[PDB]
Amino acid sequence: DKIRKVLKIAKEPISMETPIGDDEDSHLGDFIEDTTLELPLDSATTESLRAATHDVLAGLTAREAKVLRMRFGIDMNTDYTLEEVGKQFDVTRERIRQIEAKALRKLRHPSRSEVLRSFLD
Amino acid sequence: HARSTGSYSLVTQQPLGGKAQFGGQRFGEMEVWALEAYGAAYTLQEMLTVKSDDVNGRTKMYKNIVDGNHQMEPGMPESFNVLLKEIRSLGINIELEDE
Amino acid sequence: TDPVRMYMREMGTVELLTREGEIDIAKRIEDGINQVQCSVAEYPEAITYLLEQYDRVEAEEARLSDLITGFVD
Amino acid sequence: LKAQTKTEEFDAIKIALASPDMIRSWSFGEVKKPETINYRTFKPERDGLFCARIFGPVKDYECLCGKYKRLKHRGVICEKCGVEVTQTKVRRERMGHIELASPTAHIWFLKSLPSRIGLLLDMPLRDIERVLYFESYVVIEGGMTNLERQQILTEEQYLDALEEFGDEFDAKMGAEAIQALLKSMDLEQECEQLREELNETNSETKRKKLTKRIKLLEAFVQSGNKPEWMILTVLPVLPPDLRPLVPLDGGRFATSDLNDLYRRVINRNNRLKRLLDLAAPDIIVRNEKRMLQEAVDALLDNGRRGRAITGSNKRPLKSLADMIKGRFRQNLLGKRVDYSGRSVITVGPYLRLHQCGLPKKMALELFKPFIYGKLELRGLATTIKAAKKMVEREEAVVWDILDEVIREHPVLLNRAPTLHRLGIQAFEPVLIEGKAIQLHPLVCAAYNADFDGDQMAVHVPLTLEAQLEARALMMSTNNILSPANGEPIIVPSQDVVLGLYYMTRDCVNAKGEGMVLTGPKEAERLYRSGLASLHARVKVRITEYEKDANGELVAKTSLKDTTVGRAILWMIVPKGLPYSIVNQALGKKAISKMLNTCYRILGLKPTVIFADQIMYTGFAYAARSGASVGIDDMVIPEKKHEIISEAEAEVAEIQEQFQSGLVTAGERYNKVIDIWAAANDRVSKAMMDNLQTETVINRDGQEEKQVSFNSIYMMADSGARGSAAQIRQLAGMRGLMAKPDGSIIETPITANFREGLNVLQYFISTHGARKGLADTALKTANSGYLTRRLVDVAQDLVVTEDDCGTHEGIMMTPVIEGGDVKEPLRDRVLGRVTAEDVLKPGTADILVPRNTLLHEQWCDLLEENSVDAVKVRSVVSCDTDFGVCAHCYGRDLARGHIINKGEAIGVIAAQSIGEPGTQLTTGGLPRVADLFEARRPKEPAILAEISGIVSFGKETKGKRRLVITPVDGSDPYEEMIPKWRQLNVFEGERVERGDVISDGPEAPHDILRLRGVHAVTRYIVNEVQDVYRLQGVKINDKHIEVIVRQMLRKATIVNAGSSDFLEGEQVEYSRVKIANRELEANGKVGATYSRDLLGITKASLATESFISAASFQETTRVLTEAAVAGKRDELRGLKENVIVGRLIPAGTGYAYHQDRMRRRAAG
Amino acid sequence: ARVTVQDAVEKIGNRFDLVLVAARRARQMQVGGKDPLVPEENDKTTVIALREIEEGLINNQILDVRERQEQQEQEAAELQAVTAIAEGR
Amino acid sequence: TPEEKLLRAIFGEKASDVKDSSLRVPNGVSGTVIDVQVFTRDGVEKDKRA
Ligand SMILES: Nc1ncnc2c1ncn2[C@@H]1OC(COP(=O)(O)OP(=O)(O)O)=C(OP(=O)(O)OP(=O)(O)O)C1=O
Ligand SMILES: [Mg+2]
Ligand SMILES: [Zn+2]
Ligand SMILES: [Zn+2]
Repeated sequence: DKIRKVLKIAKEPISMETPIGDDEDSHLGDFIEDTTLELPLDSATTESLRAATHDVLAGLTAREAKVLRMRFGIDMNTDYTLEEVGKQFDVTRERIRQIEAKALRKLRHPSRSEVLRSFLD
Repeated sequence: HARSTGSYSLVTQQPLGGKAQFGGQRFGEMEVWALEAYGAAYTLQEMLTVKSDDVNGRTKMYKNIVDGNHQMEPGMPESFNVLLKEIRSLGINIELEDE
Repeated sequence: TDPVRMYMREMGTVELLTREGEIDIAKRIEDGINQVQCSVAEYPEAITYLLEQYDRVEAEEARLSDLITGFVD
Repeated sequence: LKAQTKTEEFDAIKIALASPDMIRSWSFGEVKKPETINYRTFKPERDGLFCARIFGPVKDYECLCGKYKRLKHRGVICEKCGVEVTQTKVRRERMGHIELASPTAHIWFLKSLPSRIGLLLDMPLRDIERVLYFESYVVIEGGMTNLERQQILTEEQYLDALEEFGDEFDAKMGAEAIQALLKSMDLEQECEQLREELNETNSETKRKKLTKRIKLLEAFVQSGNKPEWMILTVLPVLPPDLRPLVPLDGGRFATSDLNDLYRRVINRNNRLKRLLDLAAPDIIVRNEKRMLQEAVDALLDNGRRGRAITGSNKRPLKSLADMIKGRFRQNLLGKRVDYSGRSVITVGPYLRLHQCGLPKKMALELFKPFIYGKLELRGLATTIKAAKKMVEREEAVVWDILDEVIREHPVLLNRAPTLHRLGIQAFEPVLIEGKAIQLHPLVCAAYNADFDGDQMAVHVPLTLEAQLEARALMMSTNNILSPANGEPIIVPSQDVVLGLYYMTRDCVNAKGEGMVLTGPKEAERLYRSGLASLHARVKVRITEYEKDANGELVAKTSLKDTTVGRAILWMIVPKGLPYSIVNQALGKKAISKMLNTCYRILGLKPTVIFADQIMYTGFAYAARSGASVGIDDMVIPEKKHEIISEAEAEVAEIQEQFQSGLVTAGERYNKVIDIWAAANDRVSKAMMDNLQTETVINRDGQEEKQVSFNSIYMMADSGARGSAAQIRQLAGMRGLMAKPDGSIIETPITANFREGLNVLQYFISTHGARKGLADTALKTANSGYLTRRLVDVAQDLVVTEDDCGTHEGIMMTPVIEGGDVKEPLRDRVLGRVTAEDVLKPGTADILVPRNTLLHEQWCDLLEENSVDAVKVRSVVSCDTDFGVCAHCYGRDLARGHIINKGEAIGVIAAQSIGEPGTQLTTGGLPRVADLFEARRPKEPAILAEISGIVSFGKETKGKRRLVITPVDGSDPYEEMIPKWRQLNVFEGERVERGDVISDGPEAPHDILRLRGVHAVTRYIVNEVQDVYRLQGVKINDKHIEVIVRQMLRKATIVNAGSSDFLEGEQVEYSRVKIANRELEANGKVGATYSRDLLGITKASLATESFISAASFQETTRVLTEAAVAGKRDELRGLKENVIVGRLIPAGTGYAYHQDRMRRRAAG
Repeated sequence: ARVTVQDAVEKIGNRFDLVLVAARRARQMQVGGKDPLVPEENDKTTVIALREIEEGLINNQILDVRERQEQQEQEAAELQAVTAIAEGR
Repeated sequence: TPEEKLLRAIFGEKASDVKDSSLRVPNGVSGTVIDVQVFTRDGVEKDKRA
């Protein structure tokens, strides 16, 4: 089976300046698209999913934001293990797990979800 | 054929056309003169900045369009930004001066 | 121009060795290296440092491969 | 005020040499290994051509080893691999470098045609190379011994010269030598040598080359560059993503060719670094150094040596120099654009002038981001993600939303060969079903669009400016006049002018003949009821208006003697026009001048709404007309066969004379062609006599004949479609054809298209057809290369100043070519502004005072009086330095008022000249190029050099001298004239300077020199216009005159006191400095010069901005020759501001650059 | 006013400065700065600004006068706050 | 991103390791399917429809 894997890399790479043979003398490299790029029709929604979750998080109890924005990476460096969040908030551990569950619960009823749900397709 | 926003080529951040919305229209030297013969200074700038080679402005545009603000925040085309590095990667020092 | 020509042309001036001249050079090569070996052997620091490095070999701070590759016989 | 450090808005661009210290600033590591990626894992090997330590991470915000993947960590270097975690984008910005073992010569400065390293040293190329490949030593600062500085020695000689002087004498070989030569070279000291040598020895062979070199040398000291720097010690590497190694499908790889070139340099450099620690014999390391020199050269500019080939592939590798070109004019070939599209175009006559039919589907995709926003702006979509799914679902409500975004939002339309500015026009979009673009039929003429499969492209003005730019500048209805000749480009085309010609027509006895109708309204009532015929002589009470008051419409009502059709058409004519404008027969000729007068009398808006109604009514009544074309419509004269036999008889007699030796074979062929040429003219105006009028009809009496109502006649007489030259090929015989070599065949095509052609005739008809398709194919190319050369000499020319303030202007007359007026005065002078007061046939009386814009009222007030000449301010005389005053230019535009500040008349002049270039034919389109290129003709006439009595001196020595002798001044002028060319000067007559000493063509270069700037600018315009005016092409002299201004852009100094003696330079720079000298500085040390005529491509070659020159000129030479000067490009101009992506210094951007050029050089 | 600009270019003579002034006004309305000065027949901010030029009530002079007025209205609101930055003393 | 992961925990969707790459009918064109062919590399088991 290694023959396939062997045979793959044995081919020397191809001159990206190969003329492709059109009337415009188009070269090969002129046709390889950028797949590392985020399309503006997407980056637009990313700037919108932002304002979406920010409005939905001001619809929670104040310490539910600081416990949710801490469990996910939102508007803070890194995400925090729920125990690390517990040390920040005196009463720790299982107490935080319910603050986590109930916040997703207030947002899951079709009144706050109506905006967020349309980011899934 | 039509195309609002599509795919872009890796080496020159210019509209390339594969799957989905196709390649854009080519806006050549002669079409540029037309805008120069008109006063179309802005129509020209956006035509060769935000609407093509400007990797940053093109999405600052698309976001601004949907936001409802018909502004362009230009920046520099990649064709010329690459020519910096191409001239600079010869023995030639090419800079941008003053302020 | 083109370097192939001027390299070909540059070394074409060099004359082939006689089957005897091969030994003349290998002898002169023998002398020079042996000459420095006699000069290396006259240096006290070269003796003490070779002893410095063997007191490192017997204390397991290196291996016999890191210092020598063999003696005469 | 604080200075600055970081990033604000840059102005200007400086180019220079790069010190090895400079080159290491850009590098973020030395590439040390020829490795690319790993081979199993496709990660980049460290210290390789691709590397994460040197260049950047492969994927965004992820360290290469992986210990630091989180987006939290940013400005952190992983402790394992020297990689900071940022975007993969920096693999597109960050450069590297390589430390070269041995010095390496920069191919560009060694080999670009004038060797910079060469003449900076005053050393020949075949010597520098001989030193570079280690074939021969060169001395360096040889000192007081036996050898000069630049002296060149061989192996044996260096040895013999070493034994005599050990030290105190230095000679090297290889790149280290040439580096030392430039290093030890002193520029200021060599300057002081070239300055004393210039003054000591007086010789034209001595101080002609002396001045040519020293201008670069002291430009180099002032440049700041260092001569050692043309020898490369450090070679910078291009960021990898700009020469990437991307994978394809099937797991195969592709990479830029640079990687083969960069790999080789590294390998040979590393191998050389080894060969030094191995202490190899010099024979090897010399060969290695030569290869490192070769390897670098093939990387920077492959092609100037033996051209290395790429790996396993025969094709050569694309070097860095070729990254810039890729041959001529390679940075400005075009760029693909977002928010655009195209499809086939079709009619749509229902359209108002300012709109166009846009498919439901194209308008959907094109305005997608507007719809997305406008959808959730109103709340029809919760968020953008669903908004997409809505317009993807094409819900019924998105269509109603699309109308909202579409309304006041113009779009741009562009057709294939964009010749003049009218090739892109902005329309208001009309949502249409189907996949076709609907195009207003009147704007067809501007675009040159048929509907035989032609396509147009669309563009969306995104920003608010572009929407207003498209609305106020590029709109369909804002450009109704051609900018090449103030006449309307929005003429009725064909289908419509047939309609109006059919309306405004009259037949002898028709239904309604003689009744009297209260007004035009009851005249349409008489026609639509079947009572009155469209063409019947009929008196109707009409009211016309005339604004003869001080801006007020005086009304007048009468019983005008017209027809029923012209009555109904009057219902469209707007307000202050005379009923006489429609009282005639209204062909395409008369129908456009009708449109013109509406603009010059009533203004823009009433003209736009007029042209619409002329098309609507034209189409309608053309369709009511039932005009067709059947086989019996092409009426052959009954006398055709008669004419043929008669000329067929004459030729049989010319043959009879040739047999008997009465006439020559050359005469026979010539004399036979003439009787056939005559017979074709006879058949021609025989069929046109019959065709035109033979409609014999009857009114209450016997007979009476009039212009025919046959279908195919009306098509031509009106001017809709068809031409008498073409009609002649249908009924009458079709011409004499030309056999391939250029002869015209002595037996013409007797038959026509209504009959058949036979094998032989059609076969001969073929060559004309195929050479027709080829000639018209090639002359479409030559034109396009002309408009390039023309905008390249113009482009940067902009109406800058308001009024330069001059009385200088050219004297304008009607051309009056031999017979009678080949061009009136009123046309040549309309729209221009007068230089001084013009006077009646008698004086004391100003008729138009000083600089007034001669428009239609003034031109008539001129044409009322007998004024036969008017001095007019012209662009070639506008005293504005750097541009053209609005006054001296004129008025013309697609709008009727004097040119506005900032318009880029340079382009729109060049466009207007090369747009009709397709339609020309010594003579023809190359005859235009010959003039604009200033090309001297082969066998010229010589002009009288200096005034005075002339005489002949010496005898025949191959040249027969002519000695002129002025009355007062010096007489030493003697000219060597080849006396085998028949002369015309009277040998004892006083000759005025600039007279005919021989005859034949003349060089413009003389005209400018002898007769002056005003004479050469006259010679061009009247000579190029003869090409256009022959083909029926109206181009205002204005445009040719701006091109001429660029041709004589330069001058040569005669006297001095400030700068050089002979240099060529812009009158703009010179005049700006001798005006700076009449006061200030010296009392007047100012220099005199002499205007220099350059051909357009020679004049275009001289551009300050090197970025502009690197566009169309050879990019290597421009870049090198500018980098040695340390030249600063200030932008300022058009071409470069496009290349760098900012506002044009014209139009809407003119206000921006004017606000920028003033903040610069101020505080 | 949507069919042609000729009525507007009469009020500002350039044709080029009209595009720059009418665009500067179009921003004042689209980026919800201001409300129109003429009744809007559904016309977008592209044209409403152009109507305001033909109506003669907007030009570059009138705009700069209103703007330099707004510089002093917002400066008098921030007034009693920025003088409290006598902490630089 | 942070926010997208918060969206994953609210509506509880098992974020896929796989991306949609189906062959889909080009936009605008429409017709009837009249043939399907499947060529499978030797060694892969011929699927159901194949
Ligand atoms: N600006 C334009 N104005 C009018 N027509 C245009 C324009 N551009 C392209 N066409 C037509 O579109 C194809 C060629 O397009 P492209 O040159 O290969 O470029 P891109 O692949 O990027 O589209 C031809 O039409 P057709 O293929 O039907 O054949 P034709 O040239 O004889 O008309 C062109 O006329
Ligand atoms: Mg056509
Ligand atoms: Zn790491
Ligand atoms: Zn002037």
